[PDB]
Amino acid sequence: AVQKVVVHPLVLLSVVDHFNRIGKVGNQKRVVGVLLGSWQKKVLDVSNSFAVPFDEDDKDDSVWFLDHDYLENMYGMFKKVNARERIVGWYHTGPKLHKNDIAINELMKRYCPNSVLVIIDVKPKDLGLPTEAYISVEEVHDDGTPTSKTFEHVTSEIGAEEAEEVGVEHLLRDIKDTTVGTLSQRITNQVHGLKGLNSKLLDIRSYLEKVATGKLPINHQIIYQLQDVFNLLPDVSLQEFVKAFYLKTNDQMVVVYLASLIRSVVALHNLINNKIANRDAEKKEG
Amino acid sequence: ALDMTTLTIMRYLPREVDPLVYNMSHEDPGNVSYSEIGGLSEQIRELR
Amino acid sequence: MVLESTMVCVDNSEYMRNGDFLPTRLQAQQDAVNIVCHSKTRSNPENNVGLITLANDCEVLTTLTPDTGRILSKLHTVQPKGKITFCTGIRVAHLALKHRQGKNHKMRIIAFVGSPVEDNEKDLVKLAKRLKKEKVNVDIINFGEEEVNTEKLTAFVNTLNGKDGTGSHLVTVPPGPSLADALISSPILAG
Amino acid sequence: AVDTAEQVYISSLALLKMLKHGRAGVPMEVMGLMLGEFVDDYTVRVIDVFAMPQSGTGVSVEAVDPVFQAKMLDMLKQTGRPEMVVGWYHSHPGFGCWLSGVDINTQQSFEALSERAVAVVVDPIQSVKGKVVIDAFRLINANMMVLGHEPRQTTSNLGHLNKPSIQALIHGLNRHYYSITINYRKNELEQKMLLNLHKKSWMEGLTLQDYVVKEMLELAKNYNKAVEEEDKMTPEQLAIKNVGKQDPKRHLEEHVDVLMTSNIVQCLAAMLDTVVFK
Ligand SMILES: [Zn+2]
Repeated sequence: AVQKVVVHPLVLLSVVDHFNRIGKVGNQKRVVGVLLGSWQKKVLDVSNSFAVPFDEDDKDDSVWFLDHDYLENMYGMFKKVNARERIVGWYHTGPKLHKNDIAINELMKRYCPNSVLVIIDVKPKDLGLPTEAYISVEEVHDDGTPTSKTFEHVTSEIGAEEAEEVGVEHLLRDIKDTTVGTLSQRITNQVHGLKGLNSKLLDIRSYLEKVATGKLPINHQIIYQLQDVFNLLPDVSLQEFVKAFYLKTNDQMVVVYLASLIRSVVALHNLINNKIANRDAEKKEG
Repeated sequence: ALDMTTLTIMRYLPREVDPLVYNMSHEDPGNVSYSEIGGLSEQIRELR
Repeated sequence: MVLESTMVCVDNSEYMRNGDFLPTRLQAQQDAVNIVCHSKTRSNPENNVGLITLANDCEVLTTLTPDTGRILSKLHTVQPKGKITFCTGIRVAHLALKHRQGKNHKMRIIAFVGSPVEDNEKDLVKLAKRLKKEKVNVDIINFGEEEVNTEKLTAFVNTLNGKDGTGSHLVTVPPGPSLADALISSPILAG
Repeated sequence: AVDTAEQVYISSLALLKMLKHGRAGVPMEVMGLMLGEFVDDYTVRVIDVFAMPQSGTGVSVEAVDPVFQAKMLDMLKQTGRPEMVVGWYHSHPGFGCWLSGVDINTQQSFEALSERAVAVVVDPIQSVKGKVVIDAFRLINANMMVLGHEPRQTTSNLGHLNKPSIQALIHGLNRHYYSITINYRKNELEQKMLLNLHKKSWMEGLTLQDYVVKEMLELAKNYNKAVEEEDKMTPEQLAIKNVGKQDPKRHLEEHVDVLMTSNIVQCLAAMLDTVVFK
């Protein structure tokens, strides 16, 4: 279930406004609110949401309180505003997930049959997207991990709205092909080169660190299975990818040449247009 | 179906009363009796 | 009309399944909650009563409310099986009383213990000194079975109410079957 | 006792909620209560907006539900800080921004309740990030008509107020009301998160995989060049033409930039070929 978790922009801002609303007290260190969304299809789209008062305590993460009245009264009044609107999950800040989250999740599971947790971060960073989607389920691990009850990551997306960035984007914006390949390539190299390395580095550190503190370097099949899928290319020595010679290398030259030959023709049009523009039009002494 | 404010296609639904078309459709009945007036010498022979 | 809100802690456990008190210990516990809610209602209509199991899970069964109808429904289908976890429940109950917007209402906790609690006595005593700083009265009626003499709880109550404190009465389960009315009289007589 | 060109600051959350609620109720002209802050007469900021449940009566004062307001306010008190509502916000779909006698009757009740009583009129006419069809209006008293309606201590703010000016439909019912300037309330981290969620999220910013590229490109490059071969004939005509009298020659066919960007970005895939991977 929960195949994708689109989150509407209005909800994305709503979490930040709540953090400012409780900004007077920094003790909570997270913002918790009921997440209301419509299960129109397997895709889950979050819509207008409200924040239930909640306290998370460092003492064994067992001192957690959710007001039944606030959740019930606000949801009913909000449902009166939108029939489509229904409880679909809950949202919290605190990017590192607290151990208490699973206990809060069980109460969330009771309210909604297939509820989801969105770890939206009020302070945005760089890369990916602000919302993190986790669904907690109970199952027997095939290998045999005890209990095997944990949140599972799900794909997350941004919702569609109209006249929303007139408040924000109007000041800036860069909607053109002018910056494509000028800075866009730099951003991908900036993150795939560093952020992609950082997650792999976390696993390479985990070879000893997962032994030291991690669940296990040899654990979570996808640690090796997904990495091996990423190593669709061999990764070292002969490779047989760009070293194909008769294959990819020969093709790279044909396309690069066909692309390059236009540029010689392209220069001809641009140069002559300049010559008419300055040599004749500028030269008008009269 | 066209949205009241958006004026964009919402769903495909085909329902037409078609009263004149119904006359041109299956309005004509078929007589079950093989020989209502008999006289089937070529009716169930040459015509069949 | 004295204003008070009580976060009672109910117990649901295999021990509660035992029916030595009345036909069933759980039914007797429900009856005890009924009288306290009626007593609070007689004292003031606005008085809020809320309850939660202190065994295995210690969340909020019902948010504190002036109407007792929610309290009765929560008592129905309580379902007993979880092992008692009084320390987590007592901490939750005290903070939950602070959580209520109407802190003007006096804060009190009444709890029922059906099974011995496997906790360090020092750890509960440390909670009890914190409860004394919070200054919220807590009275516990042990039901059916309890740690022998409720020694840790007796020390916990003394730490909670020391230095000429409220000294809220702690009721150890009367041995064998106990009438609900006998259980109700001690809290009515004194906190 | 003297009105001024006061500024109404709309928080992003209030504006986003108003348009979304308005779009849902555009056929039935939905109405709502604006949870504004009366910090001072010169500056009024609407920190929050909440939507009244749809009411059969309409945008009228009777439609507003007193019980809903009290319970909603209590929820605001428990979670975060509540603020006294500045006035009623509502949507008139037929006439972008406009004022009505029915509207004044509710506005008068809100004016009696408080002071500024700001009224907002969002509508379905919209643009992706450039419409702002919403406008704010405050009634002017008939007794106040003898006095100057809005004495101005600041010329520049009146000039900023002058830039919107008046709408022709609004002009028809302008008398007995005065337009009040509306500006977006300061947005900082709020602007930053949407800014982070624009090029990275609203626009395509996978970034890890942001960088067709070699499959249909050959068709597009041949087609645009073919258009140029026909188009360049018009520049060939201009150079041959004596053009003693200036005449349009269909020059600036351009497409040179379009060809340049497409060929270069595809050629930049060489970085993916030998650097991003092996
Ligand atoms: Zn109106």
